Amino acid sequence: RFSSACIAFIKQWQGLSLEKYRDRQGNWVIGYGHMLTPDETLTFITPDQAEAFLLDDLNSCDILLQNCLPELNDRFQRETLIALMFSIGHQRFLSLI
Amino acid sequence: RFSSACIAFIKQWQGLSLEKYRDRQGNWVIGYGHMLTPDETLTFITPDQAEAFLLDDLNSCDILLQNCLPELNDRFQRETLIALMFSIGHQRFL
Amino acid sequence: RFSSACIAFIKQWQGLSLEKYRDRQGNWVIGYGHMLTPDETLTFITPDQAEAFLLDDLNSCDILLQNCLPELNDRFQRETLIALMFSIGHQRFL
Amino acid sequence: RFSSACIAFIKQWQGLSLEKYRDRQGNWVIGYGHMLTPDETLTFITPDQAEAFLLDDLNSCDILLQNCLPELNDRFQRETLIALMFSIGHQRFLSLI
Repeated sequence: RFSSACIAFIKQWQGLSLEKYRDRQGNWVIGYGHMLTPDETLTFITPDQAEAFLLDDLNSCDILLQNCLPELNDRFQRETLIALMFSIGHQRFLSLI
Repeated sequence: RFSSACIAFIKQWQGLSLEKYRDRQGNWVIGYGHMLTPDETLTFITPDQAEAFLLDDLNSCDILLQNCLPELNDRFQRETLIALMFSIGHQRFL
Repeated sequence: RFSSACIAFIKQWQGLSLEKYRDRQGNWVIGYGHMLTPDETLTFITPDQAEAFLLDDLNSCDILLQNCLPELNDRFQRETLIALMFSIGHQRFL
Repeated sequence: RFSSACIAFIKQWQGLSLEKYRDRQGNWVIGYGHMLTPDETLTFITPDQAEAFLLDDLNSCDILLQNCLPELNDRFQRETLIALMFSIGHQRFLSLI
């Protein structure tokens, strides 16, 4: 349901991690910045599992946005708001090439 | 939950209707831009009820931020995101 | 200046008109939602001219961020702010 | 020209400094997060001077926003975008009471 361009834009900037890591706040993260639930036992995932978690995270935020902005029907503005929150809400790491 | 200044900023611009009205995009709205649900059968409310609907609506935006920005610990940025979304997501009155 | 993915995201949604048209709020627009100035006398442009106007319009948003977020060194956040502002600030085509 | 409520909202959260300081990037800042120009010689300012710099910063961003969002006429959305940029664009400091 998200545009392929919105998904490519987030993947232009969000790195992929196939192994889980602790972020600055000590929470476990994996894939494209996916925060794991408290009981999750996995350490590694596949690229397809990471893609599914990214779609899960984007669609969850879309459903909850709908409920904050009930009259907002412009899908462009929904996607840009979601990409904005994704960029503010996820810690990324510096890369010197 | 929200600062009095954040709430006042939203009321400076949103504007109150104690009677329901059909806004520019065809939805029934009341209070401070609150979109009516089919279980909300009142077409006239008190200012206290208008404020309570506003806090529900801001809480809906807070739920979004708690789930999609779970590590945001900057209350100013939280509040500015909520005000921005309220301004884009609700239509103006008059 | 802007990533190809950021540009593609804006083109996925904005939509191209090689002919000028009066948008929903009454302004003359052309290309990818580019608002005409009185010195822009063409009413028909090439796709290359449409892309050049888009890069001017994104540069106007970049000038805003360079002056009002001068310490922002997160290109992703820069680009998401630019796309959000483009989506709120330009009307859709069809 | 900005609403008193927009100005009070930014002052609810942005602290006032009457003396200049170096931010994380080594730039000089004073007042309500006002970045000083390269040649400025002042070290201290008054609260009225800080207020004028805040209005200067808000109105500069308004003029440049106008030029990025030429069709945006809703003053509420202009003010919220400006407050958002102000909160993202300025470093603030932790206060334990």
